[PDB]
Amino acid sequence: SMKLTIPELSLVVLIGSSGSGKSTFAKKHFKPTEVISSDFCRGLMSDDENDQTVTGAAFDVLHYIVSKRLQLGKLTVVDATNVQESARKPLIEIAKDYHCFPVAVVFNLPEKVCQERNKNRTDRQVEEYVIRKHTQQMKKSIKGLQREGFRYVYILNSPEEVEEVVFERQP
Amino acid sequence: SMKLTIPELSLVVLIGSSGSGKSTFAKKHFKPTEVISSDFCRGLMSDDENDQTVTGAAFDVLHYIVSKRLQLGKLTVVDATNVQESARKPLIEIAKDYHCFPVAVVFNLPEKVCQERNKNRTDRQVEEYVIRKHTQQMKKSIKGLQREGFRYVYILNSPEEVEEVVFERQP
Ligand SMILES: O=c1ccn([C@@H]2O[C@H](COP(=O)(O)OP(=O)(O)OP(=O)(O)O)[C@@H](O)[C@H]2O)c(=O)[nH]1
Ligand SMILES: O=c1ccn([C@@H]2O[C@H](COP(=O)(O)OP(=O)(O)OP(=O)(O)O)[C@@H](O)[C@H]2O)c(=O)[nH]1
Ligand SMILES: [Mg+2]
Ligand SMILES: [Mg+2]
Ligand code: NA
Repeated sequence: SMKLTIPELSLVVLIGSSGSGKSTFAKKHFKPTEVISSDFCRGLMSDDENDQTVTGAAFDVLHYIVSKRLQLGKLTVVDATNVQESARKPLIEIAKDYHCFPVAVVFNLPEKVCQERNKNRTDRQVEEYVIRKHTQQMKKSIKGLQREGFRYVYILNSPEEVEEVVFERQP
Repeated sequence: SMKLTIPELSLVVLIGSSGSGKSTFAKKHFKPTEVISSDFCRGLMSDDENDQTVTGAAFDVLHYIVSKRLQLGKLTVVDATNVQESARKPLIEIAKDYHCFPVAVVFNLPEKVCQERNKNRTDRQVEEYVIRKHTQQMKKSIKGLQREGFRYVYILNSPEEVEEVVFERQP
C-alpha cells in the first residue's frame, strides 16, 4: 500500500488531466460531500455543459464553496484538473486563509492512459487535444508544487500506485 | 517560509551530494545528538579524515546507532549522502522496524552550487567527479522516494528554498 498522510483539516487538491481518474479516485477515497468538482460548479451556472462563458463564475463559485467548507473546518477535496498554476494559487490561499494544509495529489499518469480512458468514457468526453495539453501542464507543475505552498506533495506515478493509495488522516 | 512537517518520531534522511550543505542544514535545524553523520561514525574507526578503508564498518556503526536511537523512540537525522538506494533502503527498513516515519529531505541543488562550496571547504574536499556523480544519483533518486517508503518527501530545489526551510514537528 502507499500510505499518504493527510491532516484531518486538509484541502486536498487533485491534480491531473481529464481522464486521469480524479473523480473516480475522489469517490473511492472521500465522502461525496467532501468533494467539490468543477463539473458540479459549472452545472450550477448552466445546464449547457459546453458553455465556456460560465467557466469564470464556476471557478469563483468553486472557490467560494471551498472557502466556506474550510472555514467550517471541513476537509475538502477539489476535483478539478488543477494543472494550471493560476488555478492552484487561489486554492492555496484559501487553505492558508483558514489554516488548513493544502495537499497536492498528482495523477502523474502517461497521456496515453488518460486518452484511452477518455475514449472509453460513457458519461462525458473531452477532445484529445484537451488531454494532451492537460498532461503537459500537469508535468510542468510537479517540481514547483511544494514551493507553491502545498504542505504535502504526493505524486502518484502509475495506475498501480494510484490503486494502492490509502489515506491516513492521522493529524 | 517553506514549512516541512515531520512527526516527533521521525527518521530524517538527508539526501544530497557532497557539498550540498547537509551537515550545515542538520546543525541549523536539529540538536547535535539528533544528528548521526557517516563522518562521525568513520571517525570512531579511524583518525584519518574520510578514511575510505573503514567505510563498511562506519556505515554498520551508523545503522546500529540509528537503530538504537529509534528504539528509544528518539528522532534521528541521518547525515550522509544517501544518494544511493542501497544506502536509503536499510534506513527505511530500520525506520519501519522501530515504527518510525522515514522522511526524505532532498538537497536538489545544481551541481555547480555543490562544486563551488566544495572548493571553499577547510574541513575536507572531494574531487569534482564525486560531486558530479552524487548529483546525478540524487536527481535519479527523486521520483521514486515516496515509493521507496518515505512517508514525506521534501525536495528543496534551490539555496533560497533550503534557506527558507522551517520544520514543524507534530508530536
Ligand atoms: O483506475 C481507473 C480509473 C478511472 N478509470 C476510468 O477513466 C475514466 C475517467 O475517469 P474520471 O471521470 O475519474 O476522470 P477525471 O475525473 O480525471 O476526468 P475529468 O472529470 O477531469 O474529465 C472513467 O471512465 C473511469 O471509469 C479507469 O478505467 N480506471
Ligand atoms: O547555504 C550554504 C550551506 C553550506 N555552505 C558551505 O558548503 C560547504 C559544504 O557544506 P556541508 O559540509 O554542510 O555539505 P555536506 O555536509 O552536504 O557535505 P558532505 O559531508 O556530504 O561532504 C561548507 O563549507 C558550508 O559552509 C554554503 O556555502 N552555503
Ligand atoms: Mg471528473
Ligand atoms: Mg557533511
Ligand atoms: Na482510484
